[PDB]
Amino acid sequence: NQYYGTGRRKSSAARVFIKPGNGKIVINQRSLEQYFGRETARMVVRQPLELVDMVEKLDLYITVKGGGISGQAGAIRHGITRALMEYDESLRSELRKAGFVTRDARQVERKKVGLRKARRRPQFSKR
Amino acid sequence: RIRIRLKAFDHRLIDQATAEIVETAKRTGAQVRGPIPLPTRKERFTVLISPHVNKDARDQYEIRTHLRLVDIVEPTEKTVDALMRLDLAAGVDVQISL
Amino acid sequence: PRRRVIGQRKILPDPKFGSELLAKFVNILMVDGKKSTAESIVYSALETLAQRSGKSELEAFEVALENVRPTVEVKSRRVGGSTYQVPVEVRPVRRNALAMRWIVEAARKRGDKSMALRLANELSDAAENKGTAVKKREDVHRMAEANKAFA
Amino acid sequence: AKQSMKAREVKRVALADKYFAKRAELKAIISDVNAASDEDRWNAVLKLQTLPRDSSPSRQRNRCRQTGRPHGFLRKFGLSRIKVREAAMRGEIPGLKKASW
Amino acid sequence: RSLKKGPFIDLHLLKKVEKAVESGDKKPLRTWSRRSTIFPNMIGLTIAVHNGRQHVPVFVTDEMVGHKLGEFAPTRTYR
Amino acid sequence: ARIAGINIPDHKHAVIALTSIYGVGKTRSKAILAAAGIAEDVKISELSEGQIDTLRDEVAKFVVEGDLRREISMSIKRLMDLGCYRGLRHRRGLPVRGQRTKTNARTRKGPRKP
Amino acid sequence: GQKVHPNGIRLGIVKPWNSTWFANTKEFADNLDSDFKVRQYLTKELAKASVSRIVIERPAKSIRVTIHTARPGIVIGKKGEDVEKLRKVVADIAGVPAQINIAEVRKPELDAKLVADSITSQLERRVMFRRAMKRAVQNAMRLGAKGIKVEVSGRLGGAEIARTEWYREGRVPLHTLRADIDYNTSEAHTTYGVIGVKVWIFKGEI
RNA sequence: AAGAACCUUACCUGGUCUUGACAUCCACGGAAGUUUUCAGAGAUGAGAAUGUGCCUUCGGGAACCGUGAGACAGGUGCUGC
RNA sequence: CCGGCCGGGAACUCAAAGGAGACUGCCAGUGAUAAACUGGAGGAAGGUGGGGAUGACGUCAAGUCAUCAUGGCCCUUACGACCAGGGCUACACACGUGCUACAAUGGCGCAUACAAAGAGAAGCGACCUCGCGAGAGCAAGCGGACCUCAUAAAGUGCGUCGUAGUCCGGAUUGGAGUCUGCAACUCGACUCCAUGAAGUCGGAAUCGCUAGUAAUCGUGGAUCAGAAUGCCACGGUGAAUAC
Ligand SMILES: [Mg+2]
Ligand SMILES: [Mg+2]
Ligand SMILES: [Mg+2]
Ligand SMILES: [Mg+2]
Ligand SMILES: [Mg+2]
Ligand SMILES: [Mg+2]
Ligand SMILES: [Mg+2]
Ligand SMILES: [Mg+2]
Ligand SMILES: [Mg+2]
Ligand SMILES: [Mg+2]
Ligand SMILES: [Mg+2]
Ligand SMILES: [Mg+2]
Ligand SMILES: [Mg+2]
Repeated sequence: NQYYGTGRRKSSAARVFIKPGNGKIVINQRSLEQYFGRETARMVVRQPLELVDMVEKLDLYITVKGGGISGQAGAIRHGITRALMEYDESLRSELRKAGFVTRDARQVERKKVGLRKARRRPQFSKR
Repeated sequence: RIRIRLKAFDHRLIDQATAEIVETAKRTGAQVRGPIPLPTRKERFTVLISPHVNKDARDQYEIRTHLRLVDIVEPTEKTVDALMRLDLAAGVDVQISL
Repeated sequence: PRRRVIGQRKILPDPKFGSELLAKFVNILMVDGKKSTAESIVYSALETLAQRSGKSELEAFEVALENVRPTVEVKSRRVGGSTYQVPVEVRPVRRNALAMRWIVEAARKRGDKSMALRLANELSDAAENKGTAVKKREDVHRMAEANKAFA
Repeated sequence: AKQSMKAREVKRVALADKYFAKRAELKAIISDVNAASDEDRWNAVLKLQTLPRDSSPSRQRNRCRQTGRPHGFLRKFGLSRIKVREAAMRGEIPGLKKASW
Repeated sequence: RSLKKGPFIDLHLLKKVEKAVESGDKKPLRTWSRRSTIFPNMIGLTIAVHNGRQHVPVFVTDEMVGHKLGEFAPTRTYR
Repeated sequence: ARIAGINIPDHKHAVIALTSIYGVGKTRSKAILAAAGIAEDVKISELSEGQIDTLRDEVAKFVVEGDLRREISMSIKRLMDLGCYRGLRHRRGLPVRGQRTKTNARTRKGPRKP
Repeated sequence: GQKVHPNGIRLGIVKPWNSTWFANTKEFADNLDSDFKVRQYLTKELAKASVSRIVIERPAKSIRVTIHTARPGIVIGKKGEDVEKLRKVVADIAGVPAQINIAEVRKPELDAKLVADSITSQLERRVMFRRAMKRAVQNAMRLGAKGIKVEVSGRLGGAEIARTEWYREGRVPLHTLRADIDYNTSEAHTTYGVIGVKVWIFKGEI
């Protein structure tokens, strides 16, 4: 049928529908080649497809909004790892012993008052 | 048809404002679309805590404002008049829409 | 830290040809957080090296890194008062990274034209080890050996 | 904060209420691009000074209603930061708890 | 560089200048309206602009027309 | 490469090479090059003479080089003659647009030495 | 001063607000000001009636004042005519109308405002601050309270220097947010100047 | 100081006010207000027309406005040792 | 008319409530069979998960009597009051904190991608028109997850620039303007045109920072008629190192 997965690296919240079929990776109409397939980390969306082969096994209907380039991409990776539940834990044995499934929160720290940008102390002066 | 929208400050005060504005309507004339959450408006303030000098030290306050939709997709007569002179729940402002 | 026996972070392997070692190199080139431009320069520099040397990249960036790579270095370790230099073997993990740092630091000077050009050239001179970075390695060695009386 | 200053302030407020937001038409209307661009508009920028130096809202310093402090003001509350905190901690201002996100 | 529609003048100074020129030349005019521009019809009158504690007379000439009065009344003396 | 008062550059795109003329910056240079029909990508060395004159007739319309110079000399001097506040600042070698004089103003006030 | 205000830090959790009225972003400020008005006035009048607190709720464009006090009889007076008078003069500045509701408290020695104003009223009458402070603590703890600490500060006794002295009994955890702690400061004007008498009362674990 | 062109403003120069810009008390006269004019930097000074309400002890009212007399008012004046 | 634009759907995102979850709880080993510790498992999260709030007895007779309250003292035809104009913006100089730089991981031109948080009615002001531009005119919608401020910028593609004080830098000044406001001279912001300074990475010295932190990139708010490189806040990209 069709299997869903969420994932949401840094702010951005991807949604990864996945099905068996053609090797094309569609995302918000834009091809994976043209959404960010030319820039660096073009394959971080294709990472959870190494130990669990893709090639032509499954087509991906991915959607994403919010965050930025790499953040969106991370969200997509996570969303795929969550979407790969059709063969359950047997995939997660190697899928987890390689990261991927970890939510990896680490959001931006709020700016602290009196400071300048969360950690940067506004220049001490002895005298 | 009845676009009721009610907002407040204390969240768990409007919980029973909505539960009660929906009960005293949904039971006597039925129909409801439930308490639609809506985003909470959060105004923040960053006042200086010291009467003089000491810019570094500040308190930051906020005023959470919780909105709630009601919606009643039919102008039920036992309900449309159960809104007027049957509202109450002070501390919570409620604007009915036609 | 005073107590924290924390481990090393795990970086992502290079997006192009798999090489975590030089992805580590790219990181030590990323000015103002722009990993993109930096990595573009890395690549450009490695294509103009795969041509002028005939070697690939994982082997071209190899037979060049070993020539700028330190074996023993100094760092003062005073015992009971006097603070004289004490030569000690550099950990392998820090080893190569330190070598890459010297390479890039050299690429910040020796102003050819384009940054990619400069870095590529740097690796080129590291090939027959006559560049500025290999000189850095040499002097780091002079700090030891000639001052290796301390042990 | 100097009773004099408070007075000055309230006289400015009210006297400003008397004229403008009512007789702001002298410049908001007569001062426009049309046929009134002739001597009428000039008569306007003339008459605009017949009014007292105040009346204009750009002379309401807008102080605290309690202490009358000219600085550290919050248009949301109308109170000085010192007084808004001093009241907030007493549970005066509704829904004003300490933010901590 | 300001006020795109019509020059600015204070009424007591505008009318003072009108009545002055229409009556003929006399003596410097004590005005405080440094904010006011200088009309062409003001050429000749040596009105005295207030500086903050005195009044400096200035014989308005053919060039001192576009400038305002405050341009010709230096206040903060320096050494 | 000799139009107007001077302009003698080389191996530069027509626009930047016309910016070399005192009295005309970039935008005005584009105006010129559109008024001459010449593309703004070609270098003066590539630019034929028959076009050089057409540029000349166009740059003559705008006040440039020495004429502009004595226009500025006329302005600043006239200001110093009137004795207005701006000219008054001109004579004392201090900022005119009302800049902080207390600390900076090191361009107008001159180099820091005494 | 470096400690947070006990009441503010709990306004959301255990403690409630004194003012209870949602307002639009416009008439919020002005309304708040009228509030401050009716509060300062009402307090300046019913001061002899030993008022602990007032709750200014505002339903349906009509203001409603509540007065938690230890002496509801003095507040109302005979037949409750004082109630009426107050409804008049107070409703006037609040925008009108103003139904008021007095609220009795049979445990006055446990309200921080009441204890504070008590110690204060003793302090104006030349009585020794130690006898008053310790008296208050004593009566509080034996009346039924898990904790209480009082604190006086100023010229106290007519000294040339100011010295703060606090006396406590029981458990009073200011950091435990689930803890219900009463708190009130009250200036005590004397012949030698103002003497602050701030008091904490740990009423309960929750 | 989370924002000095005027105001803010506490400073300076000049022109001014004095129970006073802000509060209550008493006597006395006037609905309040609004339109507009002249002198002046303006403050203020001098007017000119209009309107002349809510309770009748109706020698008074509840506000509002002006002079009178003394209480006082007012101070971002000094001392955070 | 491919705009979730329309039916319709409540799955999914997000929204806001109510709950669940992590406790060294389980496992090994160590340790006085104690607390505890090192490791493993599972787990979204691992041992105070991240961050914030919360500041003990006191110390500094720290700071504020100019926010406010108040004891003294002092003025009280004045040190109180009103108004106009000036000043708080002066400048041989000295320091603190910032911003923009010195360039090619860069400037410039064209094309194009991806945010969160907000704010808003004597306010936000689409659309359309004219203006090189700031803006002006006309005038919807919106007290709002719907309407607006509002195109995020770095980035990415392509073209040019060749290491010169230069197509770097953008100060300074001239001219012409727009906007708010009674009024922009003293002393506003912004736009256009021209001008085009120092500066080639900084002596002695010194500061910040262990992660989504530093660095760099833009956005919004409060104050506010107008007036930020400041303050507060949001998101993008995103390290190095810790023996
Ligand atoms: Mg006072
Ligand atoms: Mg203002
Ligand atoms: Mg001023
Ligand atoms: Mg005087
Ligand atoms: Mg002290
Ligand atoms: Mg001291
Ligand atoms: Mg001091
Ligand atoms: Mg003044
Ligand atoms: Mg200053
Ligand atoms: Mg440029
Ligand atoms: Mg130079
Ligand atoms: Mg740390
Ligand atoms: Mg290490």
